[PDB]
Amino acid sequence: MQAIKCVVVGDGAVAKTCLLISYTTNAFPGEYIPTVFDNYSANVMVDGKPVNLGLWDTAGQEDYDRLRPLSYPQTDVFLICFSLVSPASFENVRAKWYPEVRHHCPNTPIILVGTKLDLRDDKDTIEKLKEKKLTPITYPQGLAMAKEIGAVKYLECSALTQRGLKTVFDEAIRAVL
Amino acid sequence: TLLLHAELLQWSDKPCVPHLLQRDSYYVYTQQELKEKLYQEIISYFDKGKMWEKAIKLSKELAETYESKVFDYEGLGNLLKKRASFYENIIKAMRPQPEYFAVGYYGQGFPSFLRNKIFIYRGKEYERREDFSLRLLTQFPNAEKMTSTTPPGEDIKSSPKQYMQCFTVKPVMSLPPSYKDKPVPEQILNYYRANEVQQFRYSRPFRKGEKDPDNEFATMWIERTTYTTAYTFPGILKWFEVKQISTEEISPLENAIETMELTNERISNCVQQHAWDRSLSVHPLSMLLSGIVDPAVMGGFSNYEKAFFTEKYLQEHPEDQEKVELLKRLIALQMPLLTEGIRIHGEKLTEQLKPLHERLSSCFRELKEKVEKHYGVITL
Amino acid sequence: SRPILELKEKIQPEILELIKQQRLNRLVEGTCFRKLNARRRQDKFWYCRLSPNHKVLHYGDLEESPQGEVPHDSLQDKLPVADIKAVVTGKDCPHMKEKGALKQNKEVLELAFSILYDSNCQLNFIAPDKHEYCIWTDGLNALLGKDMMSDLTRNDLDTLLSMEIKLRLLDLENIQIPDAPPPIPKEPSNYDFVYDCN
Repeated sequence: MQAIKCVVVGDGAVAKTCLLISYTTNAFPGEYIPTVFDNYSANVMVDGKPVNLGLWDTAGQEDYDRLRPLSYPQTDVFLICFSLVSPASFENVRAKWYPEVRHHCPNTPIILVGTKLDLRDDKDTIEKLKEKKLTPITYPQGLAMAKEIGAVKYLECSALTQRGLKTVFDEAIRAVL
Repeated sequence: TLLLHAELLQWSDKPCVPHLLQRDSYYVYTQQELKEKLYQEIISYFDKGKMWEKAIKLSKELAETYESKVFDYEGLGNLLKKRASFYENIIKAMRPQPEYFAVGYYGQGFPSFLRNKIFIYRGKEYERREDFSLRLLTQFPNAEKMTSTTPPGEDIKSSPKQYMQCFTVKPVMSLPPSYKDKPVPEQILNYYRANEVQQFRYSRPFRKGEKDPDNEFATMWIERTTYTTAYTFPGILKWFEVKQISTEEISPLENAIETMELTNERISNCVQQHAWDRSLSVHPLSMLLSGIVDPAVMGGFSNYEKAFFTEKYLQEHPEDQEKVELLKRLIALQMPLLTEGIRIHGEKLTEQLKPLHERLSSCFRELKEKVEKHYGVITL
Repeated sequence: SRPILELKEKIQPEILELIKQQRLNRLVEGTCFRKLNARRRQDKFWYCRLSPNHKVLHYGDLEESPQGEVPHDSLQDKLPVADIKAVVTGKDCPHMKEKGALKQNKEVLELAFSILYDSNCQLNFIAPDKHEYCIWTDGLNALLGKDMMSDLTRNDLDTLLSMEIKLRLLDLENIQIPDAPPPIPKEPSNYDFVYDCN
């Protein structure tokens, strides 16, 4: 049997915790129950053998960078998380969530994920961002940042609709496989 | 199935009717000899079918027949040695729990039996509901479903272009007979948490109340989707219909009850699985306790105080408020349960857990005295 | 033969219909397809069966099966048609634009076909020869319900049309079809049938 520790790192302004618990909920779209707990963990196979999968919820708060550098050591993988239609999430990740995680452990498989892909092409939210002079992070932007850091895989899935979410986590589990 | 055939037979000493005299082989074939053949094969199945409970449950009266009629003392002894093997497998070997799905094929396009009826499906041990519906799409043409996960699709009750709907339903607990009073070890429970299951349910989170941002709790209602399966899981068929479906409801107090109940049951769960285990990672203890100490994303401590413990919910419910005192009881047994969590943490406590366990002791005794005064609990 | 050709080429419907049907049957039966650059012990044989339901594609990283298709829910049993945008054929294939280790050589340009589904992941495929490649893309266009782009398909259509018009024209031998169809005799305007119907 195997147990994987994964410190999920990303801003709380995007509320990736909803996505994470929804997957732990394995819910029907929009029918999950968010909770009061942190660091939601579970046990699901992808192939051959199920894994004690541990998704450490380090919220977007930067202050917790006092004991998140304890979470970085001895952690099997890491989930670095941003939103494709929240440009502030993009730059915050590349400035705090990408570098702090990268440098606390420059030797660990790292997976950049673009949240709110459903809204990356959302005409209303995109026209708001243009009115808010915010650039909708397209696939090439994340592709370039990934090849910049060489993340073991860069992804973009859905939270409210769970799309690619299961696949994203499947490659997350097979990452150590 | 083979049993069902043997079920027809009797341990009688004679070859009785040639109807059951099969066509694979044929000679005298006295009934008890046939049951003997059948029981050999059945037990072989169960051994390679991992269902050693059944294996033993038959092997008992098998040896009984041996001695009582034939004196198959060699067969007596070897049979019992196999029974010993089965028991050892039971205590030693562990078994996974298949995900369960009550499946609605909707569409006049389905055959008469395949239309508009909720078939409870015994999937594989670790099934993802998405891949399940995938093979349904492999199973049937017109790969399209209902997002009507809870309600039926009335249009596609009689429409062609078959639709579908599925979800991982709750495996309702088995009933270990005469074990409830008994501090039985876990093996019986693990063997019973997903087998011999006919009742089922799926979750229906609902928002019946004031949907304020912080509190999801005066609105949270679970319309549990109770099921009855016509036949045992496992049984002669992997899937089965639902023999009876039932919806439910769960009040903000009752849903607070269940949130804290799943909380505490998972605390106790990790604590106990660690208790008899010794080769265990302490990461889950960090998970549980780090999440508990901070009612972080929303202050579930404070959330329940505001939602039900405070006066406003007495305003909502003066007469039937004797359940928020039960929420007080829930936490008031949770924190002693959190205390066994503290115990297991400390006996498996390490250097980076040392600030963690510091926070554990500190803020936990904080919540202790807090419930003793602010939450109003009368602890043990 | 001008009226004859009018009569012949005017009644098309079923010929291209049956040719496309045959193409569909070809995809359903399927065979062992080729992966990309099956060199480092990679399966240049693996099957892609169009469903009996004609709704899933049984394509999966199956082994070197000289017989051809092995029937089971393949390693990728699903390929719904509702999302199949197209298939890139020839140089348009992403596997034909690869410049890395998977650079397809110059002998696979006609073996170039990658089904467009999900807009990002293409069933980057290689064919064993031109004709079945054209047939595969034909049947896929039949799933798209469009024209057939095998030269041999047009061969079949023209030859079936010629044989069919041949096998009708027998009775008007010794007679001619005027280019203007012969005048329709003025029917008795009364529907009155002195003798009963049929």
